[PDB]
Amino acid sequence: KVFGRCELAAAMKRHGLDNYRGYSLGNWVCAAKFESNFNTQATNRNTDGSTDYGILQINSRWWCNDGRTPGSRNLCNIPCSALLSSDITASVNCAKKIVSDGNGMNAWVAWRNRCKGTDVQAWIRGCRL
Ligand SMILES: [Cl-]
Ligand SMILES: [Cl-]
Ligand SMILES: [Cl-]
Ligand SMILES: [Cl-]
Ligand SMILES: [Cl-]
Ligand code: NA
Repeated sequence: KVFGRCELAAAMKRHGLDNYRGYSLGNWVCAAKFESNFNTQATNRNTDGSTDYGILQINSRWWCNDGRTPGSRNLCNIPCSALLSSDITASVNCAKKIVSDGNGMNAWVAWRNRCKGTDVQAWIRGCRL
């Protein structure tokens, strides 16, 4: 599923991400835009052999099991394929664990390089929330 901007903002709000660990909703929409272009089915392989999955590009090196990342962890206790669903619940619940692990949203490279320090409120402007 390719979400629209305001559609995704509303879904992320319903699932508790607005101001989660102090990160306003626009931060999460901006991260999703540049990680996946709002596409739940996005995958990207990494140099070390791990793979990033879903709307927030969660990494199999630590957070999910894909059966092909030897020596990795599965800290969200899910198959990585669950992160590609049109229902974003699994991605949101895993992202909550990631953002709580000490480094905040800096875990998302695209957030650090393209959202951090910008006017992220623009990403939810005009949306009925
Ligand atoms: Cl857009
Ligand atoms: Cl915001
Ligand atoms: Cl594995
Ligand atoms: Cl949902
Ligand atoms: Cl933080
Ligand atoms: Na893994």
